[PDB]
Amino acid sequence: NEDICFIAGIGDTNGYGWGIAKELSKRNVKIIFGIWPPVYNIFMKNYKNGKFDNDMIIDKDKKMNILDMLPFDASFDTANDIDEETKNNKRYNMLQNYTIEDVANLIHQKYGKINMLVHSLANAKEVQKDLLNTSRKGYLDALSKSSYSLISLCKYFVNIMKPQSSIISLTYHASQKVVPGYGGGMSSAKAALESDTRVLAYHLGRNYNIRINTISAGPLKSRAATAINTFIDYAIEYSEKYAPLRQKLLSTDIGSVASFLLSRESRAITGQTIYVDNGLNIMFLPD
Amino acid sequence: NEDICFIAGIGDTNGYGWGIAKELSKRNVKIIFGIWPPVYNIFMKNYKNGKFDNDMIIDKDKKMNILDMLPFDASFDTANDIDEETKNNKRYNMLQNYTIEDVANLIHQKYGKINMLVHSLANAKEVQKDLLNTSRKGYLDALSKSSYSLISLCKYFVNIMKPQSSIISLTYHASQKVVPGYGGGMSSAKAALESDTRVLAYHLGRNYNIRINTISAGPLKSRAATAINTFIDYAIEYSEKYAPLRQKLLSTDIGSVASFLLSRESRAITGQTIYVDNGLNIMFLPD
Amino acid sequence: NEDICFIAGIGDTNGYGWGIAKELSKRNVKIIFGIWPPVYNIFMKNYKNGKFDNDMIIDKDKKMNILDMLPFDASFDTANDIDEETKNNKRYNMLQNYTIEDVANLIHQKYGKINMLVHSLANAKEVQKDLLNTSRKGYLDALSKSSYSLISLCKYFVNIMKPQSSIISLTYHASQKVVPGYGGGMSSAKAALESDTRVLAYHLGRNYNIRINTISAGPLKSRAATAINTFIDYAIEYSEKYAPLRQKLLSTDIGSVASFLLSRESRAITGQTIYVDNGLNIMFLPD
Amino acid sequence: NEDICFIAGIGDTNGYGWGIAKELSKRNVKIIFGIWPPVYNIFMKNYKNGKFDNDMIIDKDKKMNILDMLPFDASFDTANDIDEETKNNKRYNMLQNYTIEDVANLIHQKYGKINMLVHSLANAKEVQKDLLNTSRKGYLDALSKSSYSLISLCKYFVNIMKPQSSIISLTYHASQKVVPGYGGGMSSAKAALESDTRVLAYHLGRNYNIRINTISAGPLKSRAATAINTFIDYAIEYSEKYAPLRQKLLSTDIGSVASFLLSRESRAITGQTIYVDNGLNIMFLPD
Ligand SMILES: NC(=O)c1ccc[n+]([C@@H]2O[C@H](COP(=O)([O-])OP(=O)(O)OC[C@H]3O[C@@H](n4cnc5c(N)ncnc54)[C@H](O)[C@@H]3O)[C@@H](O)[C@H]2O)c1
Ligand SMILES: NC(=O)c1ccc[n+]([C@@H]2O[C@H](COP(=O)([O-])OP(=O)(O)OC[C@H]3O[C@@H](n4cnc5c(N)ncnc54)[C@H](O)[C@@H]3O)[C@@H](O)[C@H]2O)c1
Ligand SMILES: NC(=O)c1ccc[n+]([C@@H]2O[C@H](COP(=O)([O-])OP(=O)(O)OC[C@H]3O[C@@H](n4cnc5c(N)ncnc54)[C@H](O)[C@@H]3O)[C@@H](O)[C@H]2O)c1
Ligand SMILES: NC(=O)c1ccc[n+]([C@@H]2O[C@H](COP(=O)([O-])OP(=O)(O)OC[C@H]3O[C@@H](n4cnc5c(N)ncnc54)[C@H](O)[C@@H]3O)[C@@H](O)[C@H]2O)c1
Ligand SMILES: O=Cc1ccc(Oc2ccccc2)c(O)c1
Ligand SMILES: O=Cc1ccc(Oc2ccccc2)c(O)c1
Ligand SMILES: O=Cc1ccc(Oc2ccccc2)c(O)c1
Ligand SMILES: O=Cc1ccc(Oc2ccccc2)c(O)c1
Repeated sequence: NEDICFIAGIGDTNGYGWGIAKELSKRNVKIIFGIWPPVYNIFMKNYKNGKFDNDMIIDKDKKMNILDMLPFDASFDTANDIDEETKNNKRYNMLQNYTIEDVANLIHQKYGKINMLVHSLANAKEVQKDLLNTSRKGYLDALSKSSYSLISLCKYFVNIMKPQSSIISLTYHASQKVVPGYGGGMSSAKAALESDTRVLAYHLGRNYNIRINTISAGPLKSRAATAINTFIDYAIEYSEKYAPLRQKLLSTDIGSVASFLLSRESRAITGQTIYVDNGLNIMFLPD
Repeated sequence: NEDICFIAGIGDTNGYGWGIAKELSKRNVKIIFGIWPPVYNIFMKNYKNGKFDNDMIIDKDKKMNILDMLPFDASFDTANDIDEETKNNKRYNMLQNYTIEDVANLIHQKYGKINMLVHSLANAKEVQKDLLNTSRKGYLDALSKSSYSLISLCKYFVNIMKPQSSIISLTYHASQKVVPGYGGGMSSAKAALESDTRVLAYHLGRNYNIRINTISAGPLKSRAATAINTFIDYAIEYSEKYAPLRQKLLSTDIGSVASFLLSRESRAITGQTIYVDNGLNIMFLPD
Repeated sequence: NEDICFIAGIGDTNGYGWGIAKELSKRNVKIIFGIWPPVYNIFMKNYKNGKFDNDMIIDKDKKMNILDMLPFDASFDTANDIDEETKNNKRYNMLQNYTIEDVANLIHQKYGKINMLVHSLANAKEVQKDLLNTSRKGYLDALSKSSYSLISLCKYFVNIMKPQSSIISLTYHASQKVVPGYGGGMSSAKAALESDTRVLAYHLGRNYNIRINTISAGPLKSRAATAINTFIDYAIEYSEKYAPLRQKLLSTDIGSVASFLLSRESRAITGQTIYVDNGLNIMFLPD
Repeated sequence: NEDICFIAGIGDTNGYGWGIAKELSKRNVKIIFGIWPPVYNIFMKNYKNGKFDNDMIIDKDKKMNILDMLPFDASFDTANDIDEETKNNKRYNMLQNYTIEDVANLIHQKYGKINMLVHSLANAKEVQKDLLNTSRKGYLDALSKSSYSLISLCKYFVNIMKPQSSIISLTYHASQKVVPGYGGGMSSAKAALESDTRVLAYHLGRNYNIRINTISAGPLKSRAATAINTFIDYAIEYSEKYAPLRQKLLSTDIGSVASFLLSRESRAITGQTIYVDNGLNIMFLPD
């Protein structure tokens, strides 16, 4: 009924960004994707070649309602931030207005004010290297894209939101307890994301009456998951064997939580980490 | 269709039990009230004389679908647990089948298996007495009636519940952080309840595919809350000034979260303490 | 000079009570044993016949400074709490002043005020029964003897303790995370104990300038531990393979931390759960 | 007895680095300071002009034993990392071998292997700006100097340590609960430090048998504390009024904890956050 959500960080339909997009369509929210420049063109190709038709079907006679699809790179806050190499690059040269600020500006100009923000991107150049052999550049690159991205997104997008808006992002338990293969300081990144959620909760709550929470999802065989080193195959088999609920976790599991988290229905919740993981986090010794 | 919920711990319309009842009605769920015999007769007259008429009111013209209302005492697991005095006591003499087991059976015989369970009750003889000054009897009292009852409610009610059912209870932050005024061992009962929710999610999740969670509610001006001597006004005045969301917290705010948690929509959440308190728990220092 | 410590919960030399006793001796602290009457006479013979001779041995030639050894039952707060059967029971008939209050007074009359208190005891009638299958009696039993005793030990022992004294107890991670095998409501008692340590730090810190903390010990092969049916071998084999510190965890490892926490050296620590388990709690997935 | 500790991040004697250095001298550990380049020369001047004589006195006839005092900038891992501006700068031109790697190399060459590491530096260019108006550069600068510094320090210094060595760093509660004035992403930085401690604990434990923990200190009117915006004056008055223990927290309070944390006496502790804050963290509602 004139609800519009922006989802940062889709590349295909095997991630949580898709799951979140499915479920929100059930509540008749219009969807706008933010797609990372280097995969935008291919994503666009697949969409037009119908690769995703099936994944867009919902309930009885309802389709997913994609208002727009835009290039978006969470590396850059303004135009002033893009370096000579990136600008010059084959992926980027063909596109424009993909910075955090340019995307707020562009959405707002095309469609007016929105009321739903989702952060659903992570990126860590050295993810495959354990924390101890992670370099300074790789650590900060991880923090920049995976965590600072959240603050920037909030900082530009509050302007174009209505009061009583909601914002989520996705996190992982590795921030609280040691996950051996989750390297490159994605642990570190997730650590800070959760803490920033509490801090943003305070500022966004008192100064605009906008809520923010994060969802701590169990494992899901996504594009990004397979970039780690298998690891994600072990995480899935372990989860389905030792979690208090022995069923397959689905992107739409997280999706529905996000939708309730994004609705008036959770008015009294903010600054929280909510686990959507079939209860895995509560276990100590595997039985 | 056929979503029946048993709510244990209703005494009036000023409580969280009522907020839950209301919000659950909006979803077209059938409700069954479980009412402590010390207040059961006075609840019935009040109701029959339509004194809750204005509080049964939902949305535009819609009323509350209360299926049945049953005397219920969370102290007694089965008919044999009942001591001679209580069976003979003025307010118990006239009443039948009010133990945890008889209530479970009666619900089954009368209505068949259900799919939702709310634990919404607490008791402590020595609530006015700070923990150090609490006698062994008072402690155990508080533990028995506020913490053990949930365990039992589970034991007897899994029998009459469908797989994929959901169970919630209510807790208070004092379990995690020091709150002067919350005595009797209540903080002890709360800690117990929150840890017991984890262990039960393991059992119920693996053994029956049933979910259990708890809601750490913020302050509400209920009958029970004024029994603390007032502590509650202070705690409300405090939440309304320092929380991120500076807005009155309503029984229905908790209600609608209970609705979510109790529905399929929370499929992948189990064993959790969900905070519904406008974010106060995340604060450290005031301003 | 004049550092006297009362240790509640000693039955043999295979326990944490003994590790604490040993390490405290190295600091030249005077020890007073509090021994459950069901094992008091058998402890005395064993001791007198010098069967603990090799376990009383510290460093190069130094022995254990055991000042006195007293029958003690954490079930009874005062002489009036004692039921006729127990007073008449074979193992209690011969013994005097073994309640929490008489023990406090006797210690004071015999030795004056002390400055250190160890709570090192636990009990649960139904430990073999998983939580869901625990009867109301067993639950309350476990809560009474493992959680309430600490509260009381405080109530009666603050009277005979100097300002700047310190009090510790022992807990187990199962309060925070699900550990199958830990039944009887023990996990409930542990959660209770950890929250009760916070509330008591408030009271004791403001009102008497006395410190209280708890140690979440890792697995140890003690008398009590084999009573769980074995659960303990599994848990040791597990800790030794997956913990960060792959090295046997010894009663004295906990002992020396108890020493630290009990000394002035921990002046600014109160209300905390300190983990001493080679770091196992921080793990999520095995390898 | 041939124990050597390295303390990164002293500038004067009002910080925790001094407190840690005092206490470790009581146990006859030789001390080596790491001093940030821009204050090295002045620090050195004061030392020689005797400004610190009084602050170096310990117990009866013992002085603080400062083995060496070296320039150290946690911004730079190797020689290859220092830029043309810094190299050219007035502070830096007069000094040499101040990178994390060069300091390990230099200590090791002069004095052989050490067994004690302390991390005791924080730095946030935008600390005075709340999280939401913190820029990308300021956020990452905070993370680089305050958190990544820990990993690098461990990464170079393991080489020059003995097995069974210990490492600490200092953190603040703001990582767990909202502290309004603690801006520029020092919250974020502290968040990640605590999470990295658990992760390093795992690698350093399994691969070298070296422990690591962090201490969460209450407020102390230090040089750096006064750089924030007062804020530290409020934090101190609040602490001494509402903490369970109403006494002044001293750098030597933290010091003694560090010393026990750094000794064989805590062999079974790793990967932990330990609160040294007079119990402040346990409170919810101020009484
Ligand atoms: N997949 C899991 O198993 C799992 C478990 C817990 C948490 N999470 C979290 O959920 C989020 C989504 O994960 P996913 O599995 O859906 O991965 P995904 O690959 O499906 O989605 C992440 C997307 O973010 C985009 N992206 C990367 N860098 C970017 C940048 N600099 N600017 C803009 N966009 C960028 C990529 O195009 C990628 O498609 C992640 O942040 C992850 O931390 C995932
Ligand atoms: N009031 C708050 O601010 C607050 C904050 C956090 C959590 N909670 C939780 O909410 C729950 C309900 O509290 P409330 O504030 O709505 O007060 P309430 O009076 O509505 O709830 C207590 C109700 O439980 C019933 N009851 C008491 N003992 C019983 C027994 N032995 N058997 C059956 N029923 C019994 C009484 O009829 C009473 O109506 C409590 O469990 C409390 O832990 C309340
Ligand atoms: N064993 C472990 O692996 C482990 C792990 C974490 C915590 N702990 C804690 O350590 C404590 C001691 O356990 P343990 O493993 O040394 O076994 P233990 O047998 O040494 O300790 C129990 C002792 O308490 C005494 N006791 C029992 N009931 C008593 C009562 N009513 N009054 C007075 N004394 C009584 C018994 O004499 C017995 O010796 C327990 O409280 C437990 O919670 C143990
Ligand atoms: N002071 C408090 O109230 C307080 C409370 C909790 C935690 N802490 C933590 O304790 C630590 C010490 O704090 P403090 O109050 O002693 O401050 P301090 O100023 O006494 O010590 C910090 C020192 O680190 C040095 N430093 C800064 N940037 C550096 C760099 N890039 N490379 C090398 N050295 C650098 C500075 O010279 C400074 O003297 C801090 O990390 C802080 O996060 C402090
Ligand atoms: O299930 C575990 C898991 C899988 C993928 C994740 O996202 C990443 C994005 C980029 C690099 C690394 C991970 C993640 O956060 C957790
Ligand atoms: O706002 C705090 C608060 C108020 C009332 C509560 O219910 C109780 C019912 C009986 C005894 C004690 C508490 C409670 O749990 C928390
Ligand atoms: O290693 C785990 C463990 C083993 C023994 C324990 O002591 C108990 C004493 C009596 C009843 C239950 C437990 C305990 O607390 C934890
Ligand atoms: O007591 C609070 C407090 C004071 C100072 C701190 O260190 C800082 C170092 C550099 C910039 C900002 C803070 C800190 O971490 C916490």
